[PDB]
Amino acid sequence: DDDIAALVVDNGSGMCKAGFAGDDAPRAVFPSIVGRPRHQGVMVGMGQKDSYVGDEAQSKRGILTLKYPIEHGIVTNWDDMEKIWHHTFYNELRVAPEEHPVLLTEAPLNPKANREKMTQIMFETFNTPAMYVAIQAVLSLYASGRTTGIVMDSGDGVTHTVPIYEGYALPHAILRLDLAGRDLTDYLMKILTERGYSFTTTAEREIVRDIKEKLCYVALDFEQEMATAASSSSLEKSYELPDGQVITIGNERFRCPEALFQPSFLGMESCGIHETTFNSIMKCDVDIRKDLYANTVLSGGTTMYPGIADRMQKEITALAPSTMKIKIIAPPERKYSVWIGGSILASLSTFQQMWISKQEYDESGPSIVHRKCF
Amino acid sequence: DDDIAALVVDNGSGMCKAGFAGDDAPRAVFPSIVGRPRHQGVMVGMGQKDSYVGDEAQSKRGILTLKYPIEHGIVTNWDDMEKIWHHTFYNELRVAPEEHPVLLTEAPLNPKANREKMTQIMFETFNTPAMYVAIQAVLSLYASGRTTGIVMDSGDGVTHTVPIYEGYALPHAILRLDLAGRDLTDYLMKILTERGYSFTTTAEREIVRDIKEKLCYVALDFEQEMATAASSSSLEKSYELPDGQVITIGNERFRCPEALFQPSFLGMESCGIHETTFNSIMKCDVDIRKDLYANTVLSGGTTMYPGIADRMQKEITALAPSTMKIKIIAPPERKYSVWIGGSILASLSTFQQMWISKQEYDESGPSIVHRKCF
Amino acid sequence: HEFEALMRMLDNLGYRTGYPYRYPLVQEKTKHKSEVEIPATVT
Amino acid sequence: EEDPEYLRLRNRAADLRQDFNLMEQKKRVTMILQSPSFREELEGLIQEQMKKGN
Amino acid sequence: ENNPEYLRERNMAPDLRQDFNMMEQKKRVSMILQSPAFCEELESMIQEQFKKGK
Ligand SMILES: Nc1ncnc2c1ncn2[C@@H]1O[C@H](COP(=O)(O)OP(=O)(O)O)[C@@H](O)[C@H]1O
Ligand SMILES: Nc1ncnc2c1ncn2[C@@H]1O[C@H](COP(=O)(O)OP(=O)(O)O)[C@@H](O)[C@H]1O
Repeated sequence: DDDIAALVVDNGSGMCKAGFAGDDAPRAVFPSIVGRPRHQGVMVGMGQKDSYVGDEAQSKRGILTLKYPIEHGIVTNWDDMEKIWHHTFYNELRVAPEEHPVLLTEAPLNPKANREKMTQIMFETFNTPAMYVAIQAVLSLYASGRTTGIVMDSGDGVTHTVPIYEGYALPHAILRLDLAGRDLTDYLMKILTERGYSFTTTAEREIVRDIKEKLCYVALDFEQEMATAASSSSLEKSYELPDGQVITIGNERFRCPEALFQPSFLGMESCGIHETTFNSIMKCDVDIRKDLYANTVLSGGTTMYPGIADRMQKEITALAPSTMKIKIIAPPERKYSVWIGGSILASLSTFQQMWISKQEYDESGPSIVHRKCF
Repeated sequence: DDDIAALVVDNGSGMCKAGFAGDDAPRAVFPSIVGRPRHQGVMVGMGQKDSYVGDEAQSKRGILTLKYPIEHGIVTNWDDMEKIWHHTFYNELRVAPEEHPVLLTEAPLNPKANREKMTQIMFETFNTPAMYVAIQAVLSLYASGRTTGIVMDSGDGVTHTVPIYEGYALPHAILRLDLAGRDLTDYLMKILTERGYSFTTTAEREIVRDIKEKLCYVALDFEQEMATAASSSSLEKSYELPDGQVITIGNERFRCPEALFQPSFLGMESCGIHETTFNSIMKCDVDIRKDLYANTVLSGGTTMYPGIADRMQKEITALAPSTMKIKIIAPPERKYSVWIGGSILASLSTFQQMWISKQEYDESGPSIVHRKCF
Repeated sequence: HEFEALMRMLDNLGYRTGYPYRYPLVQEKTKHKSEVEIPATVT
Repeated sequence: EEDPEYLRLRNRAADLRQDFNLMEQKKRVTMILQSPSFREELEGLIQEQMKKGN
Repeated sequence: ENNPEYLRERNMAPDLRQDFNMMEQKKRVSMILQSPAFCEELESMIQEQFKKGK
């Protein structure tokens, strides 16, 4: 408070998290949604607004069309993005952006112009003194405590695995897959139609996402678990809807996350995450693979399915040579780990040299971010 | 001889060519792909085969998973090669294999078991009377009208440079390098993802390959050309996708082939093609250096990029000694030349002693090809 | 000791020497435990 | 009540509180920061990205 | 207009057709065989290379 502390903002497709530099915990975590009313409103003299933003939007789900501003990790509606950032700065943190620097995170492989846009609407409108952009998955490795290893980050919008050697990333070995939690929610909604239950609107998609977060797990063996569900009815759970109805999902608990390992269910050509990180390792040099097998770190919201670590280790050990040792690293707070890495990066004294000055931006236009940020 | 002409079959890594000896043009050139269906077929009476081979497979790209039987110049699916040979003999040419001799081409350096397997397949199942195996790079020089010179070959499998001295292939100075057209297509995807265009399935790889074939050129000077492309938009051109969308390739046109000269873009630690040719000439004796610098022939599919000739001449001049006779001889038909050389070699009367009879194979097993053909 | 070291280095050239070692050589990288590093936590 | 702290406790769900307590107990940022060797090793590493970038 | 000679022609990709036209005009194989000296020279090359073989 005596000195200006930077703002660490982690912004993915699913939720937005914001906090102060050097803090243990982010101050605000809220879904990245902008809702607009659809029904006729006749109640004059009481509270109506033309648009709802943040957790207030998810509170009044029954009278809105929920609309995600970030699609597959790419910003597609910039006005809603500015509204999200305004609600982040003023409603939640309640600090003006002009006093403090801000730090943003972004996907590894992306359209170029997005970064330019993230520059232009951050200096021109919010009048920040300085900012910086960092790759999301590097911060997971920084927060885990390791300078060398391969990290998979599978958020709600995009999945990507990057190998980092001696704290300094390799661009040619970066693998990006467009398969994340939202596609899993859509697949779960599609396969829940076969039992009779129907979910079609946006609030129903939020309810289905809640069902997925509550009752899903990854089977160690798909065939054995499927035969087990074919034998008895011990794999049945009952979830109570906000209407008051009770549904019994049963067999679908381990079929929804299995699309992560077998993307042929969705019809996509690309194969599962385990062989994806195997190919990412194989694209690197032979000498560094020994450190890469022993330092595999999982991160992101989708990687919080129960039993994901054992299945991942078994598959990647089946793919790996027999003489090599496999170690998976699953932090218990992996869902926030990227933000934690940001808090590490905003506290280093050398990082004061990294900041893009406002004068430098005014001199060089919005293209300063490619040469300044790596 | 007079009654029957030997079949000239060139098995390139990307394309397959076939024709009759003594003829100017091959009768059938088709892609070397095999596709399997990926979706359930519900139309009962329209007729669906188990797998599609060649041009029929490439017509229906949207419903198939295309697989290449030849990978990096090494066969990885032998029954798939049986399928491609069956399609070549019976469908494209409509001639029986048991009534004509066949001619096969091969990479200069291949494993012994590969030659043994080709001979065993060609005699055991097709029951061809006579066959012969030739080095791919040697026949290009015969098509050139030359007997002494250095041959640079680059296909979809691998790029290699050999010296030839009155028809003798020096085994020590043959150099190999893994910069093929497929890697350039993959790098074209990797640089196209910057603009915002995403291609991920094996069907779109043919679209990216067509973009590479139609809209690319080699910069004479890279550093000046990047500044030229940044200054103005006169280098940008538009391509029209099969679904009707229009893309603007722009800067990347001279960035796709530049991986040939600087392999550090792809992450490979090897040297460029010019250094490979220079080192290949450096490994030979002094006496033949003068007629290797004064005689260079380019061949292969990759070597038809516009402006590759002048760039190659300049880069090999920069490494050659002073006042040295340097000339590059690139025929316009440089990636049909292997079939032309094969037909030329099969046309001669003193070539008829090269044929391996069925009795010779039956006596000496599949290992006779190495003793008969050195 | 000197002849043993010479046989060791000659063996590292790729030379096959029939000399057996009275004191054999052990090569271990070892590892320093760091409290900042998160445990592997696999079962 | 009208106090924003009471509404802050009123609004947010149980799992957010669970995560906040879980990653407040371990204090990962403090463990990375006040430990000298790792902190000043990243100090140096960021120094060479400055050296290496331009 | 039902014979297969029509059929492959419209199943030709255009560039392959044009390459056929160009190398049809070019006639490399005929020139190499018609030239006496280079023909009998390469005959000698392959003959005594075979003689060196066995
Ligand atoms: N405990 C959990 N169990 C299963 N899935 C979860 C869990 N928590 C989050 N998810 C999934 O992960 C998504 C959130 O991912 P997140 O890491 O917040 O994305 P980002 O942080 O990149 O925006 C949610 O949409 C949800 O589908
Ligand atoms: N007209 C062209 N322009 C640019 N590139 C081409 C052209 N024709 C072929 N190629 C490239 O050459 C490759 C085919 O090489 P090919 O000659 O089939 O190799 P091989 O020597 O193994 O037969 C294709 O991948 C394509 O990218």
